[PDB]
Amino acid sequence: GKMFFVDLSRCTACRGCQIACKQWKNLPAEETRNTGSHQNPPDLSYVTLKTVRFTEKSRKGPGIDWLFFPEQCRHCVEPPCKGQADVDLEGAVVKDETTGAVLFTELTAKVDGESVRSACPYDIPRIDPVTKRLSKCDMCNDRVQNGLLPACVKTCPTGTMNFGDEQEMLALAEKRLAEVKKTYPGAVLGDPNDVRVVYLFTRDPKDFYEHAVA
Amino acid sequence: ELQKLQWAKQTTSICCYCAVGCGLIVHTAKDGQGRAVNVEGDPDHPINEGSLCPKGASIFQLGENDQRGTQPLYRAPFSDTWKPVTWDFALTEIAKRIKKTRDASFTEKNAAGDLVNRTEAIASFGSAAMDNEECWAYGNILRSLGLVYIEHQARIXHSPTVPALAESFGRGAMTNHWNDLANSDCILIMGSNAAENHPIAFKWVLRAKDKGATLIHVDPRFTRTSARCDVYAPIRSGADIPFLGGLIKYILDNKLYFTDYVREYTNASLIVGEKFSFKDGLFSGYDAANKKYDKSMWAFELDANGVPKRDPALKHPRCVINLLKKHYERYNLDKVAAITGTSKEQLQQVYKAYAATGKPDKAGTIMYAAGWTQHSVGVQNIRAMAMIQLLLGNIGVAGGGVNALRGESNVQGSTDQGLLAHIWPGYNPVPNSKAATLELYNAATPQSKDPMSVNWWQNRPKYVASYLKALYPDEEPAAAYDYLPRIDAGRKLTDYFWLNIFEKMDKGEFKGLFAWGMNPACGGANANKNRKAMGKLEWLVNVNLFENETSSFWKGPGMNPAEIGTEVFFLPCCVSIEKEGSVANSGRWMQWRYRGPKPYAETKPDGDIMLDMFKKVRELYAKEGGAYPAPIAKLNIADWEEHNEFSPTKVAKLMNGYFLKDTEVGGKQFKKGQQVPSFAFLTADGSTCSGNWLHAGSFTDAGNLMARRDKTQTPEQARIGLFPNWSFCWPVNRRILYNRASVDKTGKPWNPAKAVIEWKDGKWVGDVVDGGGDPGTKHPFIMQTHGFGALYGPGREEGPFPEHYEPLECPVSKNPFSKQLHNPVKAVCDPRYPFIGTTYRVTEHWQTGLMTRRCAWLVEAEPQIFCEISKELAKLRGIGNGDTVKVSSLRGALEAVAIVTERIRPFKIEGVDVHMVGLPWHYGWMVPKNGGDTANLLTPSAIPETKAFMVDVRKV
Ligand SMILES: Nc1nc2c(c(=O)[nH]1)N[C@H]1C(S)=C(S)[C@@H](COP(=O)(O)OP(=O)(O)OC[C@H]3O[C@@H](n4cnc5c(=O)[nH]c(N)nc54)[C@H](O)[C@@H]3O)O[C@H]1N2
Ligand SMILES: Nc1nc2c(c(=O)[nH]1)N[C@H]1C(S)=C(S)[C@@H](COP(=O)(O)OP(=O)(O)OC[C@H]3O[C@@H](n4cnc5c(=O)[nH]c(N)nc54)[C@H](O)[C@@H]3O)O[C@H]1N2
Ligand code: SF4
Ligand code: SF4
Ligand code: SF4
Ligand code: SF4
Ligand SMILES: [Cl-]
Ligand SMILES: [Cl-]
Ligand SMILES: [S]
Ligand SMILES: [W+6]
Repeated sequence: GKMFFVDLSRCTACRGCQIACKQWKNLPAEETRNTGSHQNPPDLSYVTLKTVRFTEKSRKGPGIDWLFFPEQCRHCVEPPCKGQADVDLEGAVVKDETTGAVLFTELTAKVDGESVRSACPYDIPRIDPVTKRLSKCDMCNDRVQNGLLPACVKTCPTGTMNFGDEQEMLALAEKRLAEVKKTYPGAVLGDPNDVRVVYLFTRDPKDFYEHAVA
Repeated sequence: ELQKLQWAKQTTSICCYCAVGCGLIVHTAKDGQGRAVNVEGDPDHPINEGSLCPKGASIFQLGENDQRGTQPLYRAPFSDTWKPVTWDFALTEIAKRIKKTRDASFTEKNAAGDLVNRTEAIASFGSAAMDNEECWAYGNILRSLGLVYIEHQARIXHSPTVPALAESFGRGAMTNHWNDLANSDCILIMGSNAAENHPIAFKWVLRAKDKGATLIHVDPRFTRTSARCDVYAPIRSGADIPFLGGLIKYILDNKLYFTDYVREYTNASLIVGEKFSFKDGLFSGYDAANKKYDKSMWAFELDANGVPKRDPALKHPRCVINLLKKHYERYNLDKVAAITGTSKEQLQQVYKAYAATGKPDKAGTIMYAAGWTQHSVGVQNIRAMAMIQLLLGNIGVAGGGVNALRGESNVQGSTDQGLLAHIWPGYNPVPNSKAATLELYNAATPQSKDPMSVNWWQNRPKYVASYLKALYPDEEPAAAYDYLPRIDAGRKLTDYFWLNIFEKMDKGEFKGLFAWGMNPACGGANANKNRKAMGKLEWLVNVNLFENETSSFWKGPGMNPAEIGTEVFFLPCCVSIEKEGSVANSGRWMQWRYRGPKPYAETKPDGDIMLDMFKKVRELYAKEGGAYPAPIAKLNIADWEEHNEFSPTKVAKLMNGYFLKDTEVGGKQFKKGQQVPSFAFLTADGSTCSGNWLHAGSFTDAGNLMARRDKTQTPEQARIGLFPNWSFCWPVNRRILYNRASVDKTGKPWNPAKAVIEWKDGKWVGDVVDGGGDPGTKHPFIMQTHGFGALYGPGREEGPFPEHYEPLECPVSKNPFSKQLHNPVKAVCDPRYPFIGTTYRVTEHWQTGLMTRRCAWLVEAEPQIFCEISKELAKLRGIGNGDTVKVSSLRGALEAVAIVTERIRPFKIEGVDVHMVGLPWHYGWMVPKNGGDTANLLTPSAIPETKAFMVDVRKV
């Protein structure tokens, strides 16, 4: 019954959310190098549930369109990753009836993780090269059940990150798409009837990232 | 229940990074008895509302960090390793080196035979990162030992702001506060990258846009800030005064000024003396010999009372407004567009968007920091913006102000405690050698014969006396005045500041340096000169969280420990969440934070380190005697400690101050020992003490107002976000400074939907009124001698009006506004170095990176030093995105990853393309691996020139 509404017309790429994901779960940092981008880590991994993707797009006149994409599992209303794993060992991937969270369990070490990733139209699942566990955003289902905002949402200072009941979050996305279209005429909602993380893009979702939308 | 937090005590804290002052919640193991288990944002905090940028968000990893110092370390002369040692060893041995150097070097009288009672063989750096009580105690310790070379961050950050805004409005501080940004109708961010460098500010800037504001970024680079602004406008480095000059001409030409505001509240109507002139780039009173001006030549024509003359009709051609109209007529769009490299169309759009706030019921604000303060312009640059804000009636109003964004969490407070060489706490000047008595000191304060000019600084004698009583409660103030050291009257005031301390150090004219919560081996410009220069110290005290490029300069790049004879003590201080006290944010909000965990290992609060160190100096003097001991013996440290440790609470109460006796003041009776309720009840006669008159009203009999966490608001308060019951700001909880200017002469707001104050049933309602008195009875700028917002500023070295003098020496050969190219009050420009280097910040790192280079999540995001270049300079030098590059200059060279980006574009200067290359100064050699060294290997030390310096860039 819960939805994130992520208004990318408000993102400063401050990367609060990225750090706050790790601090809450006490995840480790990757070995990183600068390869000619601010972006880092360069991709999701077993230890990185969220990264902010930076894309520079040319525009006529001064400046650029600098597209910011803080990427996480979309918590699909119809989880393709479950469907894929449920026919190898049922229970490795679960849906919380309460929140709508899609959660990967310890039993994902006993499936074709690799083929659970392929089923994911958003290329989200990541594999531990040791335990063969699958990791991804778990919606801070911990905190939500206790009636806390997820860490990435409470930390965001711009109004980009928003969370709550589907009805209220859909209503808000609807209303906010209308106001944002005044500044960014080509603004669209990502897969807004399929997912529980509804991104507002300022333009073609595919400019933000190859797998932004299904 | 969340298992992570279930058995942890929860306390509130305040971010230990930038001056937004974000609220934290800390969770400490064993209900207080263990380590911190969690740090995230405080959801009830009215500034951040629970949100944190990645610096605040990662504070858990800063605190619970296994790379942190555990115990003092000792480095022996010519040694090549540390030896771990006791507190008692390092402190007693330190107390010795202090007494040795002092007794040896202490001077009772200068060459001229004037009493000075000081030592010039010890200098101190730091710090804007200690608590306010630690800053205030630190300062008073350094001054009892007779130091004059006392400095911190503030001098490079915002030393142009304090005089520019003090000249303009009568105070140096940010005029409004962070929440008030949401009330603006137009937001101009110029010389600031606030979305990266004050990230939670963008909560309020974007709420301003939600309510119909235009957001404007004027920057030579396209940033994370630019991406969320309505207007991005590029400006070549140092062309800001031409830009603000055009805007001033645009506002006058188009009659967009707020006429009544200008007539009544600015000096628009004052008549300037006939001695005032400007021609071909030089004001009158110029002396070409000394490259200096005779400011007397600029004075106002006075009436026979001593009061400057006024033509309220604004007709007299020597009216300020008429002289201003005349001065800025040379700043037309063609000249301005040519030099800024901003199109005429874009200048017109920005000018129209911003001058529209000239409307009484519209407010525009400027946000700036180091893009302005670290250029040569700087002061005249900030003066221009202040003058625009007075023309538009933007000062004193909700959504208006000059929002000078302070840097470090307590740089406002460290400045307020006088951790610069020219000021005591409360901005009372350090007496010079000619100020031979307290009476003389007090005689220097200018007076006004205008019955409508409040002229508040005339109360200075009460503040200075109350101060001397706080340090020396058993001495008469006039006697206490001889204990504290004085600077030479005959001497350039800058000869005591940061840049000169490094010059003096490199000529070995210092024995001892305190590097207290600063990392100069990375922070100071021309790092290679400084790293060498620090070798010529006899001893070094570094107080920090982690071992660093300063503590360990002696084993740095191309340094041989054996050669290097400097004795180094390394004292590990605790993190913000491990101690109690207050930090003062940019908004002047003085906010109380609490201990979460106990100090890691054997680390101590700075308050315990420096107090104990001084106790070891005191008893060393008491057993051995030595140079003029009274100032050290007599100092009242009893009031600073409780249960054998530094007491934040006690120190705070002394800073507020209390009655030393039964006293009647302002027709109230007060009992001995009662806390002073406000600076309005301080006395010059020794009835009262107060370590800082600004703090008077902060910790009253009512309690510690800095620790309030009350969101109660009247409709009018809540409409503009004053939050008067959340914590306390100086002076006396006046959230928006100069708010008397926000109302007409009947006491009605210019913009009733956003009133700051309003006159209702014989009283001011809303904010605390900035100066008592009925509507229309007082000039609104009460710290000003004359009472007015100054368009014309006859106390400024470069002239009473900002004028464009080219900051960029090398690539610019002619001035479109005069025949004075450069500033009439030495850069080689070697052609081997054809590009303009600039240094600046990213969201993820902090200052030299001493702190953030030790947090794995911050290195993860930003692991290495990078060099940002245009596609044009990439194509020209044959550099690919991600290639390793060598950036070099006369001062040094380094390696960096190329970020080729359209976010940089070449400047168009005098027919030719000039390429600008950008570096972060977040990197140093200690940590992490492959991270890189400071960008300050490249910068010169000629407040230094870090935003424009000549480099070459080559592929490796
Ligand atoms: N993340 C982070 N935040 C910080 C800090 C930090 O180290 N890291 N440090 C804090 C401190 S101590 C301070 S003083 C502040 C400083 O905060 P900022 O002033 O934002 O600091 P910078 O990023 O150095 O410079 C700001 C902008 O000025 C631009 N600029 C350069 N030259 C010019 C010029 O001639 N004109 C104009 N108009 N713009 C110019 C640069 O391109 C840059 O985008 O930030 C504080 N906050
Ligand atoms: N090239 C270039 N150089 C610059 C700048 C630039 O933009 N470009 N910026 C300039 C400016 S604006 C400034 S302010 C200076 C700042 O330069 P510095 O202040 O010299 O830099 P840091 O040491 O990183 O500043 C924060 C320090 O506070 C320490 N600290 C944190 N908490 C505590 C505490 O409780 N106690 C103590 N004792 N220390 C603590 C941290 O460990 C860290 O060392 O650098 C200047 N240098
Ligand atoms: S909802 Fe929780 S797990 Fe998912 S990205 Fe945000 S902080 Fe990480
Ligand atoms: S985004 Fe992918 S991993 Fe996440 S719920 Fe959807 S299919 Fe599953
Ligand atoms: S915390 Fe918010 S504003 Fe910052 S990068 Fe994440 S989503 Fe964007
Ligand atoms: S660094 Fe500044 S903006 Fe970021 S959390 Fe700390 S106070 Fe807030
Ligand atoms: Cl000064
Ligand atoms: Cl508001
Ligand atoms: S600062
Ligand atoms: W600074």
